Amino acid sequence: APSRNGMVLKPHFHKDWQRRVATWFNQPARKIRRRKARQAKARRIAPRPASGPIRPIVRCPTVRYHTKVRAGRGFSLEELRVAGIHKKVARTIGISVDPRRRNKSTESLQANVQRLKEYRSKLILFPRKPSAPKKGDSSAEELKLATQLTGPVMPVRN
Amino acid sequence: MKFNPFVTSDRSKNRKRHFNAPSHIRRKIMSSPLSKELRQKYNVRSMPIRKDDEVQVVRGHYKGQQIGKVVQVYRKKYVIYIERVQREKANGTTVHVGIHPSKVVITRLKLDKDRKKILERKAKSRQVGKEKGK
Amino acid sequence: VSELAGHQTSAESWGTGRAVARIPRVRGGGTHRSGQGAFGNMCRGGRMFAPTKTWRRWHRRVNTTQKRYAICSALAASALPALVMSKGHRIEEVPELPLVVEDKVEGYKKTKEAVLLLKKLKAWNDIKKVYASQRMRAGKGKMRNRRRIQRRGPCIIYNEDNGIIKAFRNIPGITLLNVSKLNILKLAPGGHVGRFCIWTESAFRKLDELYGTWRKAASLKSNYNLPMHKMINTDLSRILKSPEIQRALRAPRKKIHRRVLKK
RNA sequence: CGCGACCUCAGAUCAGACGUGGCGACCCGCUGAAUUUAAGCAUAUUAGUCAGCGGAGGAGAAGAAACUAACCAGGAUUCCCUCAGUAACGGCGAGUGAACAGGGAAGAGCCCAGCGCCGAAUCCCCGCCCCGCGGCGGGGCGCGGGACAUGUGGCGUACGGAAGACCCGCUCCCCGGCGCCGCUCGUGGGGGGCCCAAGUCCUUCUGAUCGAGGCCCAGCCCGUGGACGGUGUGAGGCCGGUAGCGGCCCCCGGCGCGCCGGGCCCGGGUCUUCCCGGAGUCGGGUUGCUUGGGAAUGCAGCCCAAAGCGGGUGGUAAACUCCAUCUAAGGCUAAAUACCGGCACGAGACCGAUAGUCAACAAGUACCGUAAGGGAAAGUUGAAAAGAACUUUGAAGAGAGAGUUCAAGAGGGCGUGAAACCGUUAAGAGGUAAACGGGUGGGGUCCGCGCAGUCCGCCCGGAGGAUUCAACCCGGCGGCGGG
RNA sequence: CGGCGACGUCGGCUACCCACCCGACCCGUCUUGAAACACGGACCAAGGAGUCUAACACGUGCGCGAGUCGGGGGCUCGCACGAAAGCCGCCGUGGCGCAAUGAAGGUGAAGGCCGGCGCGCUCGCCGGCCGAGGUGGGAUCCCGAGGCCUCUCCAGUCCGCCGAGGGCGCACCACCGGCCCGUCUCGCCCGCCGCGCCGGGGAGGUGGAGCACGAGCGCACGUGUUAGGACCCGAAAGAUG
RNA sequence: CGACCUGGGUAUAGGGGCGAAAGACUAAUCGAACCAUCUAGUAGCUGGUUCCCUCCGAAGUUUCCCUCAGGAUAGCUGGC
RNA sequence: GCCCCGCGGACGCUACGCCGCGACGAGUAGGAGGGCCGCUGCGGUGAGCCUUGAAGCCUAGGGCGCGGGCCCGGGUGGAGCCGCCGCAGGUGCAGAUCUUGGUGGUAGUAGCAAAUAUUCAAACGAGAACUUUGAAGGCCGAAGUGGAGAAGGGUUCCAUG
RNA sequence: CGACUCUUAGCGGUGGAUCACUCGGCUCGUGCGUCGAUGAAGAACGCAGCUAGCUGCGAGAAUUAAUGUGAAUUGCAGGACACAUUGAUCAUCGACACUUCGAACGCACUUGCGGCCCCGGGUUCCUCCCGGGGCUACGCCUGUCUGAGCGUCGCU
Ligand SMILES: [Mg+2]
Ligand SMILES: [Mg+2]
Ligand SMILES: [Mg+2]
Ligand SMILES: [Mg+2]
Ligand SMILES: [Mg+2]
Ligand SMILES: [Mg+2]
Ligand SMILES: [Mg+2]
Ligand SMILES: [Mg+2]
Ligand SMILES: [Mg+2]
Ligand SMILES: [Mg+2]
Ligand SMILES: [Mg+2]
Ligand SMILES: [Mg+2]
Ligand SMILES: [Mg+2]
Ligand SMILES: [Mg+2]
Ligand SMILES: [Mg+2]
Ligand SMILES: [Mg+2]
Ligand SMILES: [Mg+2]
Ligand SMILES: [Mg+2]
Ligand SMILES: [Mg+2]
Ligand SMILES: [Mg+2]
Ligand SMILES: [Mg+2]
Ligand SMILES: [Mg+2]
Ligand SMILES: [Mg+2]
Ligand SMILES: [Mg+2]
Ligand SMILES: [Mg+2]
Ligand SMILES: [Mg+2]
Ligand SMILES: [Mg+2]
Ligand SMILES: [Mg+2]
Ligand SMILES: [Mg+2]
Ligand SMILES: [Mg+2]
Ligand SMILES: [Mg+2]
Ligand SMILES: [Mg+2]
Ligand SMILES: [Mg+2]
Ligand SMILES: [Mg+2]
Ligand SMILES: [Mg+2]
Ligand SMILES: [Mg+2]
Ligand SMILES: [Mg+2]
Ligand SMILES: [Mg+2]
Ligand SMILES: [Mg+2]
Ligand SMILES: [Mg+2]
Ligand SMILES: [Mg+2]
Ligand SMILES: [Mg+2]
Ligand SMILES: [Mg+2]
Ligand SMILES: [Mg+2]
Ligand SMILES: [Mg+2]
Ligand SMILES: [Mg+2]
Ligand SMILES: [Mg+2]
Ligand SMILES: [Mg+2]
Ligand SMILES: [Mg+2]
Ligand SMILES: [Mg+2]
Ligand SMILES: [Mg+2]
Ligand SMILES: [Mg+2]
Ligand SMILES: [Mg+2]
Ligand SMILES: [Mg+2]
Ligand SMILES: [Mg+2]
Ligand SMILES: [Mg+2]
Ligand SMILES: [Mg+2]
Ligand SMILES: [Mg+2]
Ligand SMILES: [Mg+2]
Ligand SMILES: [Mg+2]
Ligand SMILES: [Mg+2]
Ligand SMILES: [Mg+2]
Ligand SMILES: [Mg+2]
Ligand SMILES: [Mg+2]
Repeated sequence: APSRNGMVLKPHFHKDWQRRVATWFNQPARKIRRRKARQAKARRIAPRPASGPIRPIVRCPTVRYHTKVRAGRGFSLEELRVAGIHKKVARTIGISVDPRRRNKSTESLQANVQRLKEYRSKLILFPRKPSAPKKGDSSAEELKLATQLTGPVMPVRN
Repeated sequence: MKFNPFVTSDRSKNRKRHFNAPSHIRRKIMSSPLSKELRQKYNVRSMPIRKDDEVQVVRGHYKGQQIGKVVQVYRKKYVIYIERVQREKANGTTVHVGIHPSKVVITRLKLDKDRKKILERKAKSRQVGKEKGK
Repeated sequence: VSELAGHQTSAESWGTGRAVARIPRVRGGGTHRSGQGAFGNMCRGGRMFAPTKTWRRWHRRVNTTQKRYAICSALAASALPALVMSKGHRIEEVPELPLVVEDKVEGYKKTKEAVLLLKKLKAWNDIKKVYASQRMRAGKGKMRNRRRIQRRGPCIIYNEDNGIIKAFRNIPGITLLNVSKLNILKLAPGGHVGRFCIWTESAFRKLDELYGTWRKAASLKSNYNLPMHKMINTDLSRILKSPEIQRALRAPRKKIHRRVLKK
């Protein structure tokens, strides 16, 4: 019964909730587990950049968020074409193609091609046979600059 | 302080393992300290007890210097019987009083190939530990 | 408790024509349990009243500003000498109670030289008080793995660990702290402020960048500055015997006027 | 009126394999209530839940848009925060109730059919020997059998693809062991075994000590070890352990190059010429269930039943016309996520034998019931059995001595040993049942080591002693003050 | 001021027993009314009943404050404690607050004074300043005529106390104006890339959980409601196998 | 000597059986068996609801309700 | 004339404390405050207590407190326990035809009454109304209190002790 | 004075509270995440010098081998056990073994009744009996063999 004055409340507790009560006592344990999984993954791909491929710049798709920009799923085939690389060697290098994204604006197209060309200039490529450098790089950069990048490959800012 | 996460410090777990430990682990439990001259001739601080080794008692009612020979290791009851560590029950007969191997001290080893080998292993391990902590 | 405790029975409530209480009784007929009362908080073998659940809200979140507030308060109280003494820390031959040392002690490696440092620094009476304080607990904690209890000793608050934890860590009562990550549960052990602390020079210099002065903010907390005082001079005796207050007062009434007897 | 070939079937203790059943905490597919709430009750709610049935795996399901959206657009699935108790559903009552965007965890993409080209290029089985065995393949040989043109393989799948020229780049893959690496990262990669500091020092307490004092030089000794357990009590140093990129010995693994062994052989841009898709399915009507989905969210039955610049979607039914977005009716897929079963561990502001599991113990046992099923009670001698020899009474149980023990005022259901109830002793009392509240009195048990009764500040007198009192001088230290 | 004090006595109201006088029916419960011929209670031990979660509401305490809050995630030697703690800031996404109103398209909270001029028309043109209006109460504070003195007088030097009156008026209350949104009634102007079935404005009433120099957010505790077994025990029933 | 009595074997199972019909019988249970689960089902009704002092201290009336053994509301109370 | 022959002059004020004055004091349901009332565990603190005796229990012993309760003495016992500041509850019993366990009065009471019946002697034996043997008197009376089986029981069968 | 009854105290019973203990639970967390026709889960019946339960095991039956370990097990007995011409016990477990039911598999659930092929005995090839061994369930897949059809055809 309502006492004097208050909200009309509707608690959704009519449905045998305390079998499907879910607790979070394993939250520190799963944080430790994810942390050591990230560490294991990084030292497995030890020279590769520790977080995944480079992601593109992506405009958020609503009049609430279409002033901001964020990392997207992947680069598209048109801007891969203008960058001048093949859509399979791109994923072997670390570029994260996404084929189903379109480009309806040359400004976003040119921004992502410039970003792609910048990454390609920034990339150090190891040779296949280390005694026989076919077309990869010179041993100077291969020795001094073989360091793992932590965090996202070049991040997306507003 | 213990830090190894796989070894427990639970009192009930430690008591349970101590009480139903198997026989070779019970032997390792029922190890006993050596005398100082024995330690000096060897380099070993303690030793698992044996059937036919002389020993003397340092605690309790039968404390003394009488070097009695061990006659029984009752690992079931975690006790040992020595030659003259006895009491006379009502019948006039005598029974061995059992005491603890952590409350005796070994004065002469029943020596054979395996005991020379394990004394060598213990002394060698203490020597490698000393040269490491040089 | 277990969610099935007291409820794996199948007891029925036996009607009301029989001259027994209407509690649910164990159904059967061949054992002691047969016809005994079940399910109730008052029955032997039933379930407790309101069985405790795991989703009991064990944890409590505190505002970061208040946790930092509590840290700053405990640090100031550690600086004050009467408050450390009042925790009972045996500081009488210590010189300069905010006690700061070199970094060779951060480079220490052995318990012998750590104990020697504490003897030379005159904290060994606090350590001996801890040793004398070691005794058994009273109650069920002994069965529940807390046999032995003892006092708290000083904290060592370092900046780098080059063996200092291992050089310590065996002397009883000694808590190592690492100034960058500071814990109120170890700076105010019972909820009481005033624990004895020994600092290194690197940690003692890092403090002023960890929490900032008032003229500048902290450089390692980003948005944090020290809380302000509500009373800048906490000296009531000085303020009340100051001549301005004394000039503004009136004269005291020190004559007690007890009840007259009505003749 | 025979002999073949195929098709469609049958038989076999034919040669070789595979399925069944269990468990079910989590997962998937169905089926699916009523108690309850609505202060009645029927729709609603409970609830797509319990019960029921089937099928799995270490996860499963899902999953690379016939998507969201309407923006300057995003971009598989799963999970968390938020959206949000909101849009919406609802005797619009009670109640119910998502999604997108955004921030994160994780992050991975692919393969057929069809359309076409290549002398079926393809696959299975059986013998020969060679190179191997240790989850059994490599290639060669067979004028050896079968599958298969009623379509196997290679290219190739919506992000387009194929074939000719023209130009450019000569660019380098996979699988098996040998050998030793890297000595194989949280430092060993994993499993197993065996070890590794320092008091039983001196004196005392005790039944026993792990108790209590002490141990020159800052000092018993070690400490990267002062967790814990045992041991006649409370033990860093008695013992096992504990700490340590501490040691030693076996077995297994992922691993880099010098081989050998086998295969495996051309990629990209320009133009030209071609080729392009899943049907009793979509969709429509109707019915039933379902959903927040409301003039149909999904699913299913029945009927009707497509198209190819088509089809689907664009949260109000319909027509016309623009635009946006995807490409259904085929298939695979790790991670992040779940886990009251199991194997093995660790911990706890939890319970402490009427509690905590039903179960600390010969517990799902004894016992009950025809059966489905129901289901207890029950821990503690002592440090050590040293568990009471022997004498004596009794037929014995049971006693009396004696003996062990620190203790039997611990004697095999034996720690402590309450209350109810009872026996005996002592004291008191007693015809309005006892008991009770106030107020006295009498008796008794114990207590006041009750029983000559204070203490102590000043000065007076006596009789003793002894440094030395004041005052100076020297040294030290504090407090206060100093333009 | 008196008496008496060790193998006999002094004190001990509290404690055990007994005696007498007065008073006194057995508790719990429901009930207008219980000693009741109302029910439960032979006795004793032990167990035995408002709890926890979620959501609100108000009160209180603490921190920050027009903001507040990391709760999810991530970064930190090798994880005794530590499953803790610390940190992030281009991790503040987001929540709640900072703006309301309307069913919705939508719209969306500052006035006065001084000057000139139309027609200073109940009112535009520009310019100048000031900055949430006014009235009545209003804790506190400010000025304050005049007073109160000193061995004593003459001319002022310093501060002290009382003080009639006056002044600015906090919070808050009452009222009166104003402003925003919805909706009526009346009426005339203005704007343009689209001269429109366009857009904007005024006056006067009314509906609003509004504004009118912010008060919130987070945490903690209490109390009260609620949904959950829901203070504990209790049906006759219903359903599935 | 009969629509007779009786053993064993078989068959019918819970809104079902079986009944020369009494709602009889269906394992001491029958106007719907037993067993487990849903389930600690719901109860405006009965009973109970555990330490001490201090301070304040009621109502049985108003209106509405498928309401009359109940609630909401206003009064009466307490606390800040 | 800055005191002095002197060098001196009680207690107090845990300010959440102490002191003064005046008025007042019923209480169910209920509300609120205080609790140096009580229970169990946690963080601190008591250089706390304890085998020269902890907890628990008993007490014609001594006391305190309005009370909740608490302290001390004596006995018993034989290993742990408490005080203060905070923290947290499965935290206080006379009731519930409460639950489990135990024990009373009743009460040495009701009862040991269906089917006709026993008696004498001996033996064994510590011990004989009841065992065994002998003698007598009786009963079942062949639709049996007799001799065998089926279901069911599961060793009850038989010797010895 | 008895007795009887009531109260209090001491002692002694009855009874098993209290306290202290804890090889047990409960709760949370972690890593693994594995059953079966090559016979599982479960059941039955056996097995020890003295052994009923519990536990372990399977006619090799409170266990064999092997490997680590290194002198016991223990309530009593027994005889082993040079510890190098080789080792008690315990642990590990990779070799071997593993009765009868049970998805349970020749049929059937009675320890009932078979069938086929080998081996040995009685035979003194000839099979009659006895013992032993190997097969003998259902569904399904690929291949093989044997077939059926007035199903569709070819050569007469
Ligand atoms: Mg229980
Ligand atoms: Mg206790
Ligand atoms: Mg076959
Ligand atoms: Mg209802
Ligand atoms: Mg109702
Ligand atoms: Mg009804
Ligand atoms: Mg189910
Ligand atoms: Mg299956
Ligand atoms: Mg899958
Ligand atoms: Mg799939
Ligand atoms: Mg909200
Ligand atoms: Mg629903
Ligand atoms: Mg990531
Ligand atoms: Mg093909
Ligand atoms: Mg596709
Ligand atoms: Mg040692
Ligand atoms: Mg010990
Ligand atoms: Mg120890
Ligand atoms: Mg180690
Ligand atoms: Mg529409
Ligand atoms: Mg007990
Ligand atoms: Mg129990
Ligand atoms: Mg039980
Ligand atoms: Mg059980
Ligand atoms: Mg005793
Ligand atoms: Mg005793
Ligand atoms: Mg006893
Ligand atoms: Mg008595
Ligand atoms: Mg009543
Ligand atoms: Mg009533
Ligand atoms: Mg009445
Ligand atoms: Mg009454
Ligand atoms: Mg009457
Ligand atoms: Mg009644
Ligand atoms: Mg009664
Ligand atoms: Mg009762
Ligand atoms: Mg109780
Ligand atoms: Mg944290
Ligand atoms: Mg914000
Ligand atoms: Mg924002
Ligand atoms: Mg005003
Ligand atoms: Mg107004
Ligand atoms: Mg309220
Ligand atoms: Mg209830
Ligand atoms: Mg409730
Ligand atoms: Mg019930
Ligand atoms: Mg019904
Ligand atoms: Mg029925
Ligand atoms: Mg009738
Ligand atoms: Mg019947
Ligand atoms: Mg009947
Ligand atoms: Mg009163
Ligand atoms: Mg005592
Ligand atoms: Mg309780
Ligand atoms: Mg009671
Ligand atoms: Mg009561
Ligand atoms: Mg009689
Ligand atoms: Mg009679
Ligand atoms: Mg006759
Ligand atoms: Mg007969
Ligand atoms: Mg007694
Ligand atoms: Mg063997
Ligand atoms: Mg048969
Ligand atoms: Mg034919």
